[PDB]
Amino acid sequence: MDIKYDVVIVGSGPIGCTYARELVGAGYKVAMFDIGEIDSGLKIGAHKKNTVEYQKNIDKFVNVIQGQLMSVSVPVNTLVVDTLSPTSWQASTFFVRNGSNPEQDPLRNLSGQAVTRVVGGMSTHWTCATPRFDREQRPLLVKDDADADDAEWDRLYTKAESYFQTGTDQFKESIRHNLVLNKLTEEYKGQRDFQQIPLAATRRSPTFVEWSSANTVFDLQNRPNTDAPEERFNLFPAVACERVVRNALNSEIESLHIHDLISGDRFEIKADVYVLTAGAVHNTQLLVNSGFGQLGRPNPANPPELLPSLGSYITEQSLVFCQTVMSTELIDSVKSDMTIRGTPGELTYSVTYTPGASTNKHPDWWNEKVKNHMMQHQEDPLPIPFEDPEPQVTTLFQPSHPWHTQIGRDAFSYGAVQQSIDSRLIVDWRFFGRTEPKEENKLWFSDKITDAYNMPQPTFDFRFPAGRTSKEAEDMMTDMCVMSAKIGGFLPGSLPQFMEPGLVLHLGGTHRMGFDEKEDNCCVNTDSRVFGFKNLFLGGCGNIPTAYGANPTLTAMSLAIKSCEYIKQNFTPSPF
Amino acid sequence: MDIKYDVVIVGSGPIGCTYARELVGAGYKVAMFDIGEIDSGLKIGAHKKNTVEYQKNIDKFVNVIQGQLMSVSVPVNTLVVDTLSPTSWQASTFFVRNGSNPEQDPLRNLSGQAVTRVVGGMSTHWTCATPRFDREQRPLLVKDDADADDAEWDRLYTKAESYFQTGTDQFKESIRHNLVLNKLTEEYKGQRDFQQIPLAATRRSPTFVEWSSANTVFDLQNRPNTDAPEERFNLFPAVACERVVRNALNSEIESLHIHDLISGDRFEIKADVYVLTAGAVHNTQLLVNSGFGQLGRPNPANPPELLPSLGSYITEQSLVFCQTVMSTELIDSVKSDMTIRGTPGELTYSVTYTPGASTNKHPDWWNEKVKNHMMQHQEDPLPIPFEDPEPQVTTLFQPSHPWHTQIGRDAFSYGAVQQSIDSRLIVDWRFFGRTEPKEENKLWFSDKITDAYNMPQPTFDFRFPAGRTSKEAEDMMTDMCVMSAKIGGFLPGSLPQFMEPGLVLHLGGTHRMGFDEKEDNCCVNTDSRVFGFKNLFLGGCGNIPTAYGANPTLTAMSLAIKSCEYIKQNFTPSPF
Amino acid sequence: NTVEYQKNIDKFVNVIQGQLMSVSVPVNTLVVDTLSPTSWQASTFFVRNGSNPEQDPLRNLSGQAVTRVVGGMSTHWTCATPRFDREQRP
Amino acid sequence: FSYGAVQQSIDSRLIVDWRFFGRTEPKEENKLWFSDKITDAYNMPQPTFDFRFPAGRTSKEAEDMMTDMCVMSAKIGGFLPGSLPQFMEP
Ligand SMILES: *Cc1cc2c(cc1C)Nc1c([nH]c(=O)[nH]c1=O)N2C[C@H](O)[C@H](O)[C@H](O)COP(=O)(O)OP(=O)(O)OC[C@H]1O[C@@H](n2cnc3c(N)ncnc32)[C@H](O)[C@@H]1O
Ligand SMILES: *Cc1cc2c(cc1C)Nc1c([nH]c(=O)[nH]c1=O)N2C[C@H](O)[C@H](O)[C@H](O)COP(=O)(O)OP(=O)(O)OC[C@H]1O[C@@H](n2cnc3c(N)ncnc32)[C@H](O)[C@@H]1O
Ligand SMILES: *Cc1cc2c(cc1C)Nc1c([nH]c(=O)[nH]c1=O)N2C[C@H](O)[C@H](O)[C@H](O)COP(=O)(O)OP(=O)(O)OC[C@H]1O[C@@H](n2cnc3c(N)ncnc32)[C@H](O)[C@@H]1O
Ligand SMILES: OC[C@H]1O[C@@H](O)[C@H](O)[C@@H](F)[C@@H]1O
Ligand SMILES: OC[C@H]1O[C@@H](O)[C@H](O)[C@@H](F)[C@@H]1O
Repeated sequence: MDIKYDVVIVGSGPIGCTYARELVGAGYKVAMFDIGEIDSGLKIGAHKKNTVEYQKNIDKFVNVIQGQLMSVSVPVNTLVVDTLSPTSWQASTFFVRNGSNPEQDPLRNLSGQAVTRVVGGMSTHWTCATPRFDREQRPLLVKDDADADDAEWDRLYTKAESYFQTGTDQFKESIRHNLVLNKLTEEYKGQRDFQQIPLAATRRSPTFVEWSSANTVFDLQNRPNTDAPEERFNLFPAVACERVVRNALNSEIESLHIHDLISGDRFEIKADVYVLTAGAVHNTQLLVNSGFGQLGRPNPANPPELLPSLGSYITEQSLVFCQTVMSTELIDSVKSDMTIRGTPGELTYSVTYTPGASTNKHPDWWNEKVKNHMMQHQEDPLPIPFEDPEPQVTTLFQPSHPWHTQIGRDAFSYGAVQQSIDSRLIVDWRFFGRTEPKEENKLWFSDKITDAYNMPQPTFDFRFPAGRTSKEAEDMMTDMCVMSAKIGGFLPGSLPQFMEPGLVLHLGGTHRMGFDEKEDNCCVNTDSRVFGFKNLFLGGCGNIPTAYGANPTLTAMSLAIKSCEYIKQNFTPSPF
Repeated sequence: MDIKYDVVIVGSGPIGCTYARELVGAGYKVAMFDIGEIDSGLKIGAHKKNTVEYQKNIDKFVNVIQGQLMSVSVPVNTLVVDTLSPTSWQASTFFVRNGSNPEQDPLRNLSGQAVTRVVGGMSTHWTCATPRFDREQRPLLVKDDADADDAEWDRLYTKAESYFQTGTDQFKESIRHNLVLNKLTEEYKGQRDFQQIPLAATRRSPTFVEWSSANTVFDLQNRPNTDAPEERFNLFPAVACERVVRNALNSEIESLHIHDLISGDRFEIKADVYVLTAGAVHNTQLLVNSGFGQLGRPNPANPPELLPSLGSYITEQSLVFCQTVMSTELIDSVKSDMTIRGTPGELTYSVTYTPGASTNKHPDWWNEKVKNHMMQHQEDPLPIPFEDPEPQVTTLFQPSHPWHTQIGRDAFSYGAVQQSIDSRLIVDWRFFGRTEPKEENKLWFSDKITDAYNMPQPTFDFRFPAGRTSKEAEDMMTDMCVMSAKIGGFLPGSLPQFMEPGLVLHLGGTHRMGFDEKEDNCCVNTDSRVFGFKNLFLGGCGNIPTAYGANPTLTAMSLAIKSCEYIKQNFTPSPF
Repeated sequence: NTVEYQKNIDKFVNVIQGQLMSVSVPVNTLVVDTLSPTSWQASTFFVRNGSNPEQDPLRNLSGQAVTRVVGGMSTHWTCATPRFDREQRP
Repeated sequence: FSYGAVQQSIDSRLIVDWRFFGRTEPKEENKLWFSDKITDAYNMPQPTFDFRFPAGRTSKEAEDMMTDMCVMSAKIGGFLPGSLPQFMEP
């Protein structure tokens, strides 16, 4: 570890790796710090789902997710256990136990919100859905020129899509995918468009998908190295970043204070530029720990000196969920083009079809897979091949259906996985609603209570705003119930429900972007630069100030590409 | 990858790595293949619990375990779901579905048995308890001379313990550990002795333990390298070993058939010595796929050509579990030496002790920690410090209580982790019974059903033997009830129970060791060589032919060490 | 004492549960945070569904209950009638 | 008076219940009192408890009793999963 770098990035998720990729490639001496460790295989910060074992045992991956999602704010527990032995030590009060937060009102929380501390961040476990936001969900980069605004966003998105390797044909020859996609397309013909979820992923084989991650964006190997001899990069895992030091004039950051978790020692790191990409919650924590905003329960009677909007206007999406069991009619349609020569198991059994026949309801790639399945496996009563990938269908947010949708199978299952019903029959439904930014909705940090890293404990003051947010959320639920029924009935144990506020992990607006600090109620400008400070930048979903339904990561990445263009224009790399 | 090695080892668990450590050390050219991949970070095959984050959020680690335990044999599911929508597709039978094994009798299973496919094997997640077996539990390595047998075991264990870095001092200054240990010592005074569970681990810091693993035994780095420029070792991950090829006379192995899972390519690898350390289930799977023992449902009318005892006499331990909530008396005794005045939270409150007083119940370090906790956290009603490590207590197996005991906190929790009761109060109790080896208890492999790697599907025919094993399992239950009540009453949700057969993962005797193939009904000799074959060696818990209650891994290692002594005596390494 | 209850012994528990009314039920503080945003939800754990705001949940006899029928609890009891020995007896 | 769902996979002929009842020391501090403001379903003052099992002999005996039940019951059989040894609600 050196003492001085051109650039220092806090956090090694995909947004920090965006800044790494742009600035390391542009010749800056870059240091990156993460509080978590390299745990993930030889490809540093790669997707954990990319092993042969998780791709043969994809029901198990939920365990990896759960194992690295740690709850942000757990209210004091009031459950009554009144069947302890009389000899056992027993509480007189509901006192603060097990890491809980006494500042947290249980009824105004985002109880599902969680954070991940591993190199690569949450991109080590994510679903990889990278849709663009349309105008209605997206903040303005240009004022007073819609066409120019769209042009700027299209340029940033096309880059971001390239970094992530976003694509929309990786599931094109999945039977289950097309079964679902075709039925919904038909059902909403002239009303709604359905397509594959855009995915940051590259298919390698018919049974393997290489899912994208922070590693894809930047490979996180220290530099110079053989393949990049003139670049300069160091990653320092197990380093808790604690405070950015402000000059007295509140115009420049002078250092970053770090705590090495292995040695236990503390250090002051100097940079020309400081970039915080520690996620929506922890970027906010790090700033409040540094004198930005207001530490403690909000007190309107005392304006903070800096960033009064910090941690207000936070948004989290409502999420509805269910699973369906494929209708008999749809399953029968899978085998419609087949010729079935008699009784299964017995000599009188050929399964054939006519390639290219114009009476055929399905393509030839579909019939050949069904044929070979029905012939290699004549005990099995379903026409869906055993290896066939899950659907990945969406109809994107529009004004007449203002929610995002993901239809298929997500690795994050929410209950014990059922085993009685054949898995090929099961389709998940997740609808995601947008939340109006409101000043009263707040993430703040205690001035007494601390977390397991000794930083001020985060505390939420959150309710879904009345009015449109709440109206839409319920309309969204009914839409899921109506649409899902076209495919099949609900699976008992996965009936239509709202998920725990915040489980969806799409928290935005904790350090929101705008043109003007005061009139837009924001903390950073459209360069992601913190108002008043020359050399401090913030990256991630915390930047997004709008009400959005779709998954925010590609959009945060686009914003980070723009911020890097500013940094490149205003700071010069040190000589090599 | 070469065609030709001195030694090939199949499996990179800690037994594999014992063979590599000995043979790579002695100058042999070694290759190891593992079906799974590297994913413990830059330390290949290291313990996944060695992150600062896991050791701060101890509850979370069970997810990692559950993530990489895949059930060996799941019977066909016959759960009735009769609340499907009438439009959903439903079969009219309980057909073979979702990977289940139609060979498996649900009533004669080890349903909790499971395997792990990752470089470092189960040592990447284990508990690291490494006790010796006493004579009663241990196979003979020398007959008719008890002193020479004790001497050989002592030598081999001692060597095993240096490999794993086993110790009994890492929890010595935990208040909770000492509280439980002292009370148990006092209560059974001169009927039973208690001590710390011997653990393969080194404490780094008051709040961090470096848990040992395969990596501790052998770092798994390709050699030659700057640290070992004369050594020759290559690891090949993502390689499924499928068959060993026998010569016509069944006196030697001629090659190893493998399948590179990333590329799809198949190869036959040549070696002088072939070592199988694929685990108790998979070593057997591979032998049977190579024409040892018998494929398919056991048929005593058709004797096997080779190794007639392969897969019979299997043992797996009974396990009984509860948790307790610490007694008021025990908790009050934590502060026995303190003078407490005034009222918590007021400026008049104080807590003090008399250092060195010979009438103090506890040592100065105890009293200092309690004092600082009670003075700094006057809102907390417990005298135990917040990061006190957990208890790690055992009373080892003896003839008058012939079960192993582990008292404390295990990372493998079995239910939802409860939050109402302060974790500082909770003590886990696991007692492990020994199971008599019986011929009728079998692991066999289907001749038609294959597993997710297209190998013969494992199937169990198992029941705890009547007579001694059963009598002891139920006496062991009563023993856990009786001892645990000395410390406190049962935690609701964790009441005294037998765990699922095989959940404990101490399967033994699948390829058991003995002096004589016929008279001892076994598969390998005391050099772990397969009878008949000059150059084929098996390693692991599969070898242990006795009824044991203690954790087997250290014992299997000690056998691997002896095996390597035989290899050094009978094969010469190739010149560098 | 019906032929049906002594043929279906498992079912009589329902009769017992049906006439045991809880004596003191503390205010409920279970958190249900998966309601639709359009549903009415109050801001506190207010006194709801017949609960008793005087009751400390941690110093209760939560299982205690009463029966208001002619014959009282002798309409459902187990009928066990031991004598007390001296130690137990006033 | 069964306490949970009735299990149907184990033949009811095998199943034996165990209930052990401890004695509780009478203590002035254990009280049943009635609210001067809250009323029950029949317009009468709401009953409220302030109870804990007394430390000392009551509590020691109760734990000794739970242990005795684990010891005695094992002479007849192992525990039925779902009805493991437990204290019931006060
Ligand atoms: C967990 C989850 C998340 C997402 C999906 C599903 C699952 C189950 N699916 C997904 C999501 N995003 C979408 O756009 N599409 C989808 O299909 N998920 C969210 C996505 O995963 C995040 O939006 C994205 O990674 C966030 O990127 P980031 O801003 O770079 O933040 P990360 O949380 O990934 O990484 C931050 C990082 O910094 C570290 N850290 C935290 N505090 C410190 C301090 N104080 N010092 C140093 N380092 C710090 C963390 O350790 C972490 O790596
Ligand atoms: C999972 C677990 C295990 C243990 C404890 C707790 C938990 C939850 N605690 C524990 C253990 N044992 C102890 O003595 N002490 C305790 O405190 N656990 C058991 C222990 O972990 C095992 O006994 C030990 O690893 C076995 O060592 P091994 O014989 O080297 O076998 P592994 O299963 O670790 O590794 C074998 C290995 O080979 C691979 N494989 C499997 N099949 C193939 C084929 N066909 N080709 C190539 N490679 C193969 C695996 O992927 C694996 O790595
Ligand atoms: C419910 C139950 C009870 C017993 C056991 C099993 C179960 C599930 N088994 C048991 C019993 N006791 C035995 O010694 N051995 C066993 O094997 N149980 C308890 C027993 O049932 C009670 O001890 C007994 O009936 C008490 O008799 P009681 O003192 O006569 O009181 P009851 O509660 O039976 O009847 C009182 C009664 O008067 C009424 N009432 C209440 N308030 C008013 C007012 N304000 N005005 C007029 N009447 C009032 C009730 O309606 C009731 O009928
Ligand atoms: O809860 C899982 C969901 O998590 C969200 O964070 C993702 O963006 C979705 F893709 C995913 O379906
Ligand atoms: O199931 C957990 C148990 O697993 C067994 O494999 C271990 O040996 C114990 F150490 C551990 O407590």
